Amino acid sequence: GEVLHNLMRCAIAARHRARIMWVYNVMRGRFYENVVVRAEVDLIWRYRIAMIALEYLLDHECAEEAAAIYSYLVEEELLRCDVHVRVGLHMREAIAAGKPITLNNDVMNATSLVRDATAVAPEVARELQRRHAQTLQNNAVEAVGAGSAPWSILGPLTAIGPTAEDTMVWLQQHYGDVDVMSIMRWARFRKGKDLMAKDRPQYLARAAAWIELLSKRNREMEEVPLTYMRKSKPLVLDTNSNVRVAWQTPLMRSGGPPRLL
Amino acid sequence: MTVHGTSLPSTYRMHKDINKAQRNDRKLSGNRFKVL
Amino acid sequence: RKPQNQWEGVYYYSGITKRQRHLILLHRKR
Amino acid sequence: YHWHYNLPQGMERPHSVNRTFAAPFQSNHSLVNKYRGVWIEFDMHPAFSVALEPQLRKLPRGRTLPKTPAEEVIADYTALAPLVDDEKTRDLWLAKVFQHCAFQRCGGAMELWERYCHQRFTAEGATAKPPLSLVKSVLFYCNKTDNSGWRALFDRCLKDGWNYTPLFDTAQWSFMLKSIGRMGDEDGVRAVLEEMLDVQADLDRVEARSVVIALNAVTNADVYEFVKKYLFNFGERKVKFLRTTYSDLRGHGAGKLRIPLKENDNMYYHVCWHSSIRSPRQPNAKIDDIVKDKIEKWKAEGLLPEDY
Amino acid sequence: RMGYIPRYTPWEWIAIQEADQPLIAEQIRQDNIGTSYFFSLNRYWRYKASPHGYIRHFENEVRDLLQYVDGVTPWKQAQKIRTYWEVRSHHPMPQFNR
Amino acid sequence: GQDVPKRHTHFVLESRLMYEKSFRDCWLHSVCRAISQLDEPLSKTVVGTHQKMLQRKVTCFQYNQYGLFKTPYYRLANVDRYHAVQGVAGTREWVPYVNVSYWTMNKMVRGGNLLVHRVHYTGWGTDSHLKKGGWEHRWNKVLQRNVLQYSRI
Amino acid sequence: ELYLRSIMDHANTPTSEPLQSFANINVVEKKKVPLVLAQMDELGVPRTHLSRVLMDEVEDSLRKFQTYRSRFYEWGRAVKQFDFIEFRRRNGWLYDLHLMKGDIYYDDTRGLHDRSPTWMNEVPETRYDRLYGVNHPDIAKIGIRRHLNVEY
RNA sequence: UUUAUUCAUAUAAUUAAUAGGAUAAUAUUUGUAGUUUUUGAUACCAUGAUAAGGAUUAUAAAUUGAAAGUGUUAAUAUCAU
Repeated sequence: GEVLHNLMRCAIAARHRARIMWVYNVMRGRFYENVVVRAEVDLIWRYRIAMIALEYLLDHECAEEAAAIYSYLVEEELLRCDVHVRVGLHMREAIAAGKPITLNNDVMNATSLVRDATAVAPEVARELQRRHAQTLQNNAVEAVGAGSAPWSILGPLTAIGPTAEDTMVWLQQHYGDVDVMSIMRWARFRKGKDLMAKDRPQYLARAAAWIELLSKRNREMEEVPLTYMRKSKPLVLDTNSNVRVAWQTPLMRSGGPPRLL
Repeated sequence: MTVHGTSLPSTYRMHKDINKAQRNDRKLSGNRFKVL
Repeated sequence: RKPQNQWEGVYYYSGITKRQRHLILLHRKR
Repeated sequence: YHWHYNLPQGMERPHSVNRTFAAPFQSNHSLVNKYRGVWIEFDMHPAFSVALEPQLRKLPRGRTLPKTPAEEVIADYTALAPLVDDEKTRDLWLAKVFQHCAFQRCGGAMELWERYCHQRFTAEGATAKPPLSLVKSVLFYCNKTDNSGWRALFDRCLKDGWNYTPLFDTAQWSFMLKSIGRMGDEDGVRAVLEEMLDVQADLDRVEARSVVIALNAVTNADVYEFVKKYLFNFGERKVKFLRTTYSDLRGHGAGKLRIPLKENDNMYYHVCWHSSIRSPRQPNAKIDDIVKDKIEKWKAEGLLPEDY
Repeated sequence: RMGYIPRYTPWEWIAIQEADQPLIAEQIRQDNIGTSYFFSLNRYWRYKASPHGYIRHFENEVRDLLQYVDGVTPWKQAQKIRTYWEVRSHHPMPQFNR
Repeated sequence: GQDVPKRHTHFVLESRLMYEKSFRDCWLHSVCRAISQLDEPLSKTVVGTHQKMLQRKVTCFQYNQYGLFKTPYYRLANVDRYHAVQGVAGTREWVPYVNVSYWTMNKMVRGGNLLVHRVHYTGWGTDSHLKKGGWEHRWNKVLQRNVLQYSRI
Repeated sequence: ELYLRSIMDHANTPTSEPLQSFANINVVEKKKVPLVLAQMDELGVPRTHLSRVLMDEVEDSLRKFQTYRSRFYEWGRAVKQFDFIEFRRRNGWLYDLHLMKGDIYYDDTRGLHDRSPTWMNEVPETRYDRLYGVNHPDIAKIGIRRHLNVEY
């Protein structure tokens, strides 16, 4: 785990995305090294390697590689693993004291990470809504060529309710394909620096960018309006094989008879 | 051992053992007289 | 000497056992 | 006889031999990268691993065996484990303690089974099912210290019981048969070998010193007839290697074993007979009726006279 | 036809001769990192970059040989080896011009 | 028959073992000779008494190797493998490519085992370098192909 | 996933133009699999993100068509070849497909014998040896000595 | 008178047979299976070399270049089931 961790750190320092995916792929291993040799990477080291790789790939807008690493973290159920390391350090201190230890939901909710993320989450939702509104307005401007189009009149995002529970509702019903709270917990620290306590708009921009990258529904709702491709038929008097009679919408030409399919 | 299934010392031993009766049985003593 | 065949490939192992195929089928069923 | 040089030197016919015959890989040497041990599958939740990290440090991890004495490890589990309020965490902790006491051969670690796990798994019809990591570790422990407590646990792993025998390793059966041959249980050899045959285990890839030790302890007549029919289940490469291993472990290489073998000549000659066989060459009532009328005939004829 | 030999091997026979033999994995020769300037010529001894040809290409081997020779040989043995003029000095007329 | 008597097989196998011992010992013997017979300083680091002590120590190491192959290659490079006739390398009693004697080469010509082309016995064959300059020019051409076409690094 | 499944679907496709006279032809397209996987190592596509069934087919085609340099130095030893022959002889009923059962474009009138001197260059050794008695009335035309015409 | 080879007289050398190891779904393995191991038929076949004599073609001044094929007697000699 430590050798592959230093390999991944070398790949971050060299900015080599293909070598990042290579170190991640040799971390995942095959049937030979895992079952026959019985030499596989521990879960904590796998989480550390996948987390620093996912952090770099989300920081530099690599959607497919970060989607693959996020699907690995979903498949291995490592979305709440940093909270597990924090709870484990607290339980190690408690068992060094002599107190009994357990793992429940409120034990994980009592950590500073989950409380801080739940406190910040309305600011993240407002940042996401503002950034999507600016993106939709830019799409409607560029659909014409700069005035505005009717594209940005009614977008796919609804308004946020004036409640933190309504904020969690809005983030779960508009970005529910990804775990929003785990992404906001991962985006908190940057190279050891706590961005959530020191640089607030930088942390909001980072968390909004990571949520917009990892979510597939955000990728499907932020699409540029394209022109309508019309069908065509061959000519009756065949002059060219490239010249075709185009199918015209009644919006383009008014009047005439109502047409069939 | 692959093609023939045995080796040459074992082959010589098998060849000596397959014909043990008609190699030597007696010393064939006596004298043969002329009968005409 | 009798000539060796130059259009006959070198004999090499490319395959799995019956047990390995059965264990693959069993693990995929699981 | 040959091919002339003014003839066109084309290929006569293509040969598809590797695609007609797909051969599995078979070398005489064993695999250099295999684990050659019993794997436990430590599957701890990643919060108790950070919590019990100074305690799991002195325990055997993946391909690592620390030199911690076992009296410190049992003392760590006796005090610290009731503090942990998780059932699967304490069971996987004791699987590493049983594994650590097996590698150091501390015979007093079976009291940890009676303390924690016996009353809820193996006492008076317990409905609970132990984890596979725990049963693998205690069966590896009882075989390494030659403990007689393997028998009650192995009977629980059958199809009526826990059904953990299809999940057993080939090295799990290798350390199993070596201990039963050392203790000399004739019924324990037969009940394991019937189970390996029923579960479709890799009979050819069992350790050869493990088979010849378990076969050496066969002395009873009814189990000796079982070994005769069972020895055909091995391959021809295996059964010729069992003869060379049995002859060496009773001959010059008898110092490889910790305890020397006992003199079983009826199994030595039968293994030597069976290995030569698999290798290539290099009406009492009606019959007794007939005997009585013949003696009746010779007395009437006078061939068997009376007293003179 | 009665004696037809083709001067071009057919596509089926080429395909059969190709499908029977495997590929060598190092023929792909892909490279994207660069050259290991420090480690690749100093790897493990069984798989090491073995020099070939002249003695100028054997840098580490000459060093290891000189270190081993200085290790095993005592100096009290190496004192006894004399040159030719050290033996010729005992001659009554050791030196004259050619 | 059968192929050749077994004493000649033992002799050819001892020649092959002498070749293998030459491959074993040549690098070590050449480094020991080139250190021990040098009068110039080896380096800036090792000078004076250290160089003379190192030369005496490597001479003591070189003399202590019982069985070191210092025999030149041309002393036993005329061994035939099929027959027991001993030829001389450099004369017409030996051919260098198939490495047999003149007698064995004539028997393998008359037997048809080799594929050799007969040419006139007073010409230079077909090689343009051989017709140009003789044996020395083809010698230099093999040298030019093997070594001197490469820019050393 | 889609490209390797298209490769495995094409390689398992039987053909009907040679009518399976010697073997299956399309299996050689599995030789494309060790190439494209290397392309994945250039594309940053992790090969562990493949399904288990497709990974079984890819490891099948890899053990059929891939070798390394260290195996290529040892794969032709006579021990392994004769073990292959012995394993085909002993149990070939388990693994066998059959046991289950000037410029020419400006040339039009070619100029022949253009006084190119063949006596400046040297080709003097053109000697040939013909058999004795080609037109002799006592020597027969047909004979076993006609076999002397093919000997070089 | 010294030396390259030759010759004299002192010598060393001796035996037999295989064994697959990284990136391969699991055999730990190789002083093991070999002992009375192989190097053992120089003969009286009818070979082949030597010397010797014959005939055919040039009616062109062109070409770098007018040169090539086909038959008989004596003596010597013949070591392979």
